[PDB]
Amino acid sequence: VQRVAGGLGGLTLAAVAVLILVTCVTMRR
Amino acid sequence: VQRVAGGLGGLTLAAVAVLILVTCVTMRR
Amino acid sequence: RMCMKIENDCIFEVKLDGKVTGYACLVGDKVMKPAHVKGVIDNPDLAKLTYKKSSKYDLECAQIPVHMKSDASKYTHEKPEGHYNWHHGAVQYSGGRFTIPTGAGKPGDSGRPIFDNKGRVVAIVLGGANEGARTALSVVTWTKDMVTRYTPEGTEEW
Amino acid sequence: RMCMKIENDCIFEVKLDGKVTGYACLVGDKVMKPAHVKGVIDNPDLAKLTYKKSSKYDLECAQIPVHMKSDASKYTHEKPEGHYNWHHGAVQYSGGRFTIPTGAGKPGDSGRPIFDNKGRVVAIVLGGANEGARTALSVVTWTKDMVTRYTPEGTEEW
Amino acid sequence: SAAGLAVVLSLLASCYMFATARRKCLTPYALTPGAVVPVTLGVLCCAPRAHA
Amino acid sequence: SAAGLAVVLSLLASCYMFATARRKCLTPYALTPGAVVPVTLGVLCCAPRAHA
Repeated sequence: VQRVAGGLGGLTLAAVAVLILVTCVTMRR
Repeated sequence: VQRVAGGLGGLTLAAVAVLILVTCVTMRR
Repeated sequence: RMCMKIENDCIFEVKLDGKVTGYACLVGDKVMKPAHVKGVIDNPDLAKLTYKKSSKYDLECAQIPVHMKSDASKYTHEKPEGHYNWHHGAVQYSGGRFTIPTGAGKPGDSGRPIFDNKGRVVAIVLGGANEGARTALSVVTWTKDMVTRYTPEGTEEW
Repeated sequence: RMCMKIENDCIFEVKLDGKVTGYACLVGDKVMKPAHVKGVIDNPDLAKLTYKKSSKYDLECAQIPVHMKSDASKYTHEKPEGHYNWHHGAVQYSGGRFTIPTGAGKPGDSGRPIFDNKGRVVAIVLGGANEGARTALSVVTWTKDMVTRYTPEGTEEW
Repeated sequence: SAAGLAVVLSLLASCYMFATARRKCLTPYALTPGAVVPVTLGVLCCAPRAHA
Repeated sequence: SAAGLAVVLSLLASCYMFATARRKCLTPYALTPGAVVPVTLGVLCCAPRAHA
């Protein structure tokens, strides 16, 4: 259960880790 | 038998590993 | 300098109920129209067209049909510090900020392109802000394959 | 500008049953002929020749014989934005896209080269697409030792 | 079944945040009459396969 | 004998996929009136030994 809720629990924080970085860049330009 | 079917079994996936990369490049240009 | 006459081949009126608000221009191979200006553009085969796009730049860009590829203008991407022109007079480009005389623009004259000398379209007028004797433009130019809209302090949309 | 007369020394008609479809040109040291245009070229010692080549570029390139090395034209590889010419008029090169007046090309005029000023061959006409008042060409140019064919949207082969 | 439903409301959210970041990073390249910068062709699956 | 035949129908396939990748990578260099880029002379066994 920790393996299931640690995979897509760790997928989701990587999907935010892109969108925080992309809106940090292409708001600036 | 695994040594025979692992040599040319491993030759064949390297021959595809070139042709996937070459058609990725010289379709683009 | 007589070649401001060719804007009528690459412009269309867009009306909301029967009154003209703006203009959907036809630069290059893509219908550009400012995203604020509403209504239906006065052309049937350019009406049925799914082209609702982004709003951070305030544009709404399309793909022109194949039988109207030859009614388009000519786009360019370089601009030096000089003397440019559009329909209501003559402008200049100093320091990345187009300026017009005060009062040459009216609320309802958006979508007007700006030509350089050769009838090459440079940008799209969509705003304006009264500095006083002069007024600067809010404008959507493209440096090279990347549109970047410019907005001075305290504008309003025409 | 009178030197469009020398294309007859470096051109041949290719017929399929008795009617002319295209032309097999003779640029540099290699017979070039567009891969779509069929038949047998009207020259015996240039007929018996194994030269079937690629079709992604739509060419069919050969090696010219030794007693016809001196009937060839002159190739080049640079082109500025200017005023070029071929048999049916005069063209211009703007932004990587050759354009002709509408109707100067007919379905059956492929293999026609394009000279620059000095009678130097630049590319090979093989297509066309009606934009309207003007029409652009599909064309096989070479930048430097690498042929790259260009194709606008919605062409057809002449 | 709630855990069988908290997956689909947490596997669509991480797929929604890739489609948004795919959209915002290449939306000006579709507005201009221009190219796609083929490095971003490799990384991002762009709709200009080479067209428009 | 079937294993003695599944070799030859799996050693020709990996040799067929080198002749195709040899062909597609240097087919424009034979069409133009141009050179061979001698790095690819070293890696790929090119038919222009130096000619054409």
